[PDB]
Amino acid sequence: LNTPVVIHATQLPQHVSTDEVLQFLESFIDEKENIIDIDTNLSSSISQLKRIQRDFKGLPP
Amino acid sequence: KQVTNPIDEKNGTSNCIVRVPIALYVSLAPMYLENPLQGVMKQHLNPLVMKYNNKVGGVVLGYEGLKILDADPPFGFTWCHVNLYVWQPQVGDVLEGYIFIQSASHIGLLIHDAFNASIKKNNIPVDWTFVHNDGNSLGHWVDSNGEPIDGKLRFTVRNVHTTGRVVSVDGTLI
Repeated sequence: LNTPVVIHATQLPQHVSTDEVLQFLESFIDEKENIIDIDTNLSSSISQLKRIQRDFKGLPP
Repeated sequence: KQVTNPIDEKNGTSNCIVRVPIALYVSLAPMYLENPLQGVMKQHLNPLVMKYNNKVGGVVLGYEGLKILDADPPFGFTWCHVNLYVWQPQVGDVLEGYIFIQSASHIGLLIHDAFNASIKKNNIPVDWTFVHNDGNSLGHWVDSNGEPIDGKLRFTVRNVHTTGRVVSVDGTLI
């Protein structure tokens, strides 16, 4: 690769609720699974996240 | 490092997903000029999604709100801003996982059905018995009293193994 990218926190990390993660994934998968696509093994990563979203949709309250 | 994960509520589980805004200086490709947004995501996408990262010490579940606009009055580089969501389990955390592959000496779990969790024999109850079956192999670990291992297991993180491929959690049922 050779050119690293610099990352700066603009905010301190925030813990998100189980209901936020659940809405984030819906929106993130749907966006990234949308045509006008990019497979590049993201196809399998998404498959994984779908597995994660299901787990959460089952978590209590 | 640690924004400590709060163990809470009625689940006794320690929430590990954190939202993290970050601004980055990316090496845009020539191919993506006039459309850097789609470019930066080939710096973000597969690159990071579902793959552990050290600067934010956690799995990057996905990003939200990519704003390349971090530049606005040729051109190799560019500033952009995004919010990452990160699975950030840390030592000591109390997680929960489904039973994947069990075998005498080392039970295996899948947290949220997608992250590799395993507890060594050492860390197993010791009053838990491992019986072999119609496999020879259908071995399946039943506890003292005698119900075959539940399905979803409680356990405390003892170590998070970051290393090339899938991150792996090393837990203990103390």
